[PDB]
Amino acid sequence: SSKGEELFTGVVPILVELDGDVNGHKFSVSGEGEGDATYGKLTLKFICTTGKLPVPWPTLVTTFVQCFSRYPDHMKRHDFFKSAMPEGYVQERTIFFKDDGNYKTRAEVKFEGDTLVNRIELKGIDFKEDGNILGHKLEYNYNSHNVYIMADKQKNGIKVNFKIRHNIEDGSVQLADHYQQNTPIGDGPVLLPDNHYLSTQSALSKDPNEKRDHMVLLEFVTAAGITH
Amino acid sequence: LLEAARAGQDDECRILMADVNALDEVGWTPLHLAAWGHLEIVECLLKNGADVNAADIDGYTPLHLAAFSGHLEIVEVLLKYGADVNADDQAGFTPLHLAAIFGHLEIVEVLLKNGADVNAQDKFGKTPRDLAIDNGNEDIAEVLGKAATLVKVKDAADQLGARVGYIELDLNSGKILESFRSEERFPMMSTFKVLLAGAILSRIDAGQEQLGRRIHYSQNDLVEYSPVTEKHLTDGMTVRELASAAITMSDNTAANLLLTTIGGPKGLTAFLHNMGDHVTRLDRWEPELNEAIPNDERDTTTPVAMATTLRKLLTGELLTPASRQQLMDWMEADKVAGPLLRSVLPAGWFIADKSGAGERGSRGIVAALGPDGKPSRIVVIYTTGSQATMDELNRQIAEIGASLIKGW
Repeated sequence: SSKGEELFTGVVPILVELDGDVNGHKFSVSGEGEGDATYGKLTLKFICTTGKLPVPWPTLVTTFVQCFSRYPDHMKRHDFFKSAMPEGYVQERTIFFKDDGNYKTRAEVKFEGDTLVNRIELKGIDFKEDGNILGHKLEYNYNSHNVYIMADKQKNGIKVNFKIRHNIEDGSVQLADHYQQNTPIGDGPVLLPDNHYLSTQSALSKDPNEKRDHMVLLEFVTAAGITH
Repeated sequence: LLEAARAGQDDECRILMADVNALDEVGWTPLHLAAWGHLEIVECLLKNGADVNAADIDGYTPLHLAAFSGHLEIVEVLLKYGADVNADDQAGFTPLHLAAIFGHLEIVEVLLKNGADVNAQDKFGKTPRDLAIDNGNEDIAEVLGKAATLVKVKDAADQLGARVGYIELDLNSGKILESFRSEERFPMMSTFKVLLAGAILSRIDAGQEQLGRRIHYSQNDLVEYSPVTEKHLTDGMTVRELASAAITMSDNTAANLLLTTIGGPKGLTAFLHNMGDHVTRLDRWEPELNEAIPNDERDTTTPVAMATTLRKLLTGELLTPASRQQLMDWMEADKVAGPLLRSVLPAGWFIADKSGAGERGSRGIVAALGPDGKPSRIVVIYTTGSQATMDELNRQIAEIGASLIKGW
């Protein structure tokens, strides 16, 4: 339904670059891999290029490309993410960790040549030094979530809301409340959707050849919630 | 059965019936999946005993999801099958909060009709109207404001054990913004004095009366509650001074003297009939007009008649511009309505009003009011029949006022 969607019919290389500062701890991450929107599938590896990551890897998953979600054929007219390509979109979030601090992120997601690139700046403040984040109390795993999408006509974009649930090593759950806005970078027309949702799931692993601090991610996302 | 509602299979629903409330990783039952626009599947599941109030991992019931996605008919069938109209998610949002956030007016109205709590607060104290305002949904905010005011009007009648009549009218356009018992008769009490002053001003405009004409009267004319006229027995009072006293101090002798000038209660009624108000009637003089006898049509109006007539006097062509400003100026200077709408009126607001009190718990007020120093609506409130004290009647009228101001 959009010209941008034609860019996603096959496997697309991905690069991710993040610069972060959480409670004054500065860090950087580089990721690379590929996405196949036909299956809603991402395969990525991330490396902390500054030493040990000062927050748990799972807390950064959502920050590290919803253009790779699988939109069923009957929903193609509701895929804002692909319609904004190749010029791309700005993705801004605030993530509130319950009883703890927050992340504020700004990213640009766009094609640079044949590669889909997500470049992020992240600032985190007000974290507790022995909370679940700076105390590294989160399990190395990831749950399935519902992601809720609504058009924001006045901004020519979308608003997105959801809650991430991070398992804690003691059997509790750390909630991370996500407030998100996406706006096109380009001037061409984009698809503004009716209200709908994405269903996500993610699997975290390690590369046995890798001694640096890192995360391997396999993720599947499918859009739903609109009929015919 | 979870896949049979996605991707819907309504015939499979009846075939598979199996755990009607089978769950997945996000706590979705088949009903949660079907709530996104599969009306026939929703119906099949509900018939077969699906848990209409099942909450997902975030606290969303199927009604919450139908409110978000905007499906009016699914909202309706969920409610028909006993969905909890006020179920709150983990943020404290009811379905009405969600409909107000997302701008779904038709769904707001169905939820209100089915008992949604207009005053429900989320985890941060915010009502659906608060969120409608935050999201720029002005039409929903207005609907929710009126609904909250009707909740208060009905609460007042419950507390007082008496009927309460109410109307809010747009001063410029005449549109009825909200109302309750608006075609029922209530005793006007001293609120009739605004109509008397209008008749006097009409006579002045026509050259049939002079603001400066002095009227002499005697001790025999003095009736109870005549705080200005009792002090001017020797020198008399001009028509202007009498009208001022009647409106701003509710002076009963002043009103009676002015009534005589127009042919008494029958003359005031003729003035009203001639300007098109065939409902409001005055029959008796002060103080007998306050008796409030049950089933007595004398000395009564209806909320809509009084509000419509007062609008025509204040903004219509009935009076000259100078005279309609004079009526408003006198009502603005009312001195004896403190405990009513004035008691809850915020800084900077304008009010021009006239109150009344009578026997058998009768109490009322007529007002033109608005923010930022200018009137923009007419409010009329009447009650009669209560055994409550004067303080209780005042407080209930004030609380109705606070609600209509909050929801403005």
